[PDB]
Amino acid sequence: SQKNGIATLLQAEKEAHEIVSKARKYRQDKLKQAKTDAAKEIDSYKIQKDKELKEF
Amino acid sequence: LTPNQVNDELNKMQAFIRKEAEEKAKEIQLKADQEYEIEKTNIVRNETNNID
Amino acid sequence: EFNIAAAIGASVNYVTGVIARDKVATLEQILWRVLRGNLFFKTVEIEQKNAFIVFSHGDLIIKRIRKIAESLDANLYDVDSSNEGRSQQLAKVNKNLSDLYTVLKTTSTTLES
Amino acid sequence: PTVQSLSERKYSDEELRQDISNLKEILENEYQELTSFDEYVAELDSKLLCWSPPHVDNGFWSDNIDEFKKDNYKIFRQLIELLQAKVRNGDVNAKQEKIIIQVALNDITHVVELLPESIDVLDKTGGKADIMELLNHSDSRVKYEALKATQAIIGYTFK
Amino acid sequence: EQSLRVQLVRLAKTAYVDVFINWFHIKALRVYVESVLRYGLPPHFNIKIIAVPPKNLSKCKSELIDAFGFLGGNAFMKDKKGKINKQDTSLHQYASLVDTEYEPFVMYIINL
Amino acid sequence: MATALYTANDFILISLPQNAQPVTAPGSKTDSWFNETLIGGRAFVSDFKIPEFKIGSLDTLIVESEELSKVDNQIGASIGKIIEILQGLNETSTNAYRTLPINNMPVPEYLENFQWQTRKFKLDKSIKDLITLISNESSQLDADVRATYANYNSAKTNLAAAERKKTG
Repeated sequence: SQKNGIATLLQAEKEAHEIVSKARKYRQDKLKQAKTDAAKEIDSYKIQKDKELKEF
Repeated sequence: LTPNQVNDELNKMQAFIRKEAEEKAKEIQLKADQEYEIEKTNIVRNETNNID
Repeated sequence: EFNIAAAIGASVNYVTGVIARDKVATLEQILWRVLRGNLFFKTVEIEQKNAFIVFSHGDLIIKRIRKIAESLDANLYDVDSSNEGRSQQLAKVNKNLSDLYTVLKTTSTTLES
Repeated sequence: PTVQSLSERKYSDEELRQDISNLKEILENEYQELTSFDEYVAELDSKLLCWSPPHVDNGFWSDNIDEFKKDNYKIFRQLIELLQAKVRNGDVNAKQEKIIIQVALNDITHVVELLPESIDVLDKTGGKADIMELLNHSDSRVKYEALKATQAIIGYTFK
Repeated sequence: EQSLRVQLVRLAKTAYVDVFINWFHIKALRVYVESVLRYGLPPHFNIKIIAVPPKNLSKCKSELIDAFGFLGGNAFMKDKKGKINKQDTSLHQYASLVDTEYEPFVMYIINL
Repeated sequence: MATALYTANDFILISLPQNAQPVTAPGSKTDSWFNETLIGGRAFVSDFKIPEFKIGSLDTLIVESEELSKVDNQIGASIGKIIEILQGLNETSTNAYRTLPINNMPVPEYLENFQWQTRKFKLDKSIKDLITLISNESSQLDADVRATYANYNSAKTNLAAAERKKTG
């Protein structure tokens, strides 16, 4: 049982490493979702300005 | 001296290792969730004055 | 060596070093459990002329245990040699040890001459 | 070097001692007045190596190590290619190549001791095995210089 | 001297009460930090303050150390009871900050 | 015996989880073992448990334990210096300020009701800000009484030379 206690803590450290990496992946996905959420938001005001310019 | 306490120390030794990673990931998601909305609001506020 | 892969890459924190007193290793093991929680693993290897100690720690607390391990008259570091570029690091240490005996024999022959 | 040993003896007729001091100062100033980069590149291109008091200094190798770096140590790779070319083919450990082999090993020992990045130039050309093969042969002074360079590389290889 | 004595007495008592409350809050925070760091799971532990009379701290420390010393481990406990507070010797200090001995469980001594 | 203080009420703080068992009396709880298993049965047990204080990772607890131990040693030295100045002032006995009531409540009843209650700290605040502000307020409160005691000692030293120079 000499290699079992180090293997359990190594597996817990690997699971904590993957759980630490998942928050960074979701943090990158939110960073892409910010500009992905704003790039469709600019076009709703640009066409609103062009609709007010085409009437003039 | 006894070998029975090794699993009792290894259980909390793994539970603290999981709790540290969960405590780091919760703060990472709590920072990115505000950073994404701050970036989107900065993008729309950057675009509106150029539109007008 | 301690089917496990935690010394070839980076998936575990290990502290290997040589010591000359097991009583200081027991006090360092009690101090590691008292000041860092249940994280060290008690391993003993017969050397000589010496005592081989092996402890485990986290991947973010290696700098904290280096002060107590260095101040405890021990060399519990991440590696005990400078040859770790190859996979594994024992092949580079055997590669340097295969030429070190020849350089020592040439230096001994030149010193005797 | 013999003028410095002959200058230790002193007797009457001290004008000959003033001529020995003027010859030692004129030889030291004339030897130090020459360029080390053009003399080392001309000596390496000429395929002939000779020892000197100022050529064996660590300051000339340390000063020429920075100016030599223009092609990733092309000068040290050319000297190691000349020593490996003369030692590999041409009756190495002989009369002609024995002076340039020991002079190239003694000159390469100061460059290997001065910079720890010269192992890539020897490993790229192939001059690393020439020091180990030349360390266990005749010319034990050149084997002591190559053992000093191999001990200098072995000191930086493992700490 | 009279005004400095009266202001030193009132400021001494008013600073002594807040110093005692801050020392009790610091000991209550350090006991929960050492109990949370030593035991791990679960996060909530049962901690209490035992009021012992004078001259009986050695029996309470020896009974609590012999009773709760096996919780931390089998090699961290010690058979040394009491302390030494002499002028020519400072050994047998019951604490986790010295190399002469350590505690086998979460326990602190408060001497007011 | 001179291994502890015998001129004031002493207290022992112990903490254990909800799965520990004593080695002096098997088959008994720690709550009944605290009062019943005590030496002589005179040990009074009081409530001292507290909730979580927003503790972070395990790496910050080792750095916070040294600052909590240093702040507890500094607050213990400042409380002993203030109590030593109050006992040295010749206004109270040797047992006063160590066993007497604080804020109209006794030490066992006030210690049993200590549920992490403060007027400048809360359960949702960090422990580092209260640990630093408690050591700063205790250090300033000890420094004010030390400066007042030094000014009273200088005033008594000047009053001794003035009274001796006045006559005698």
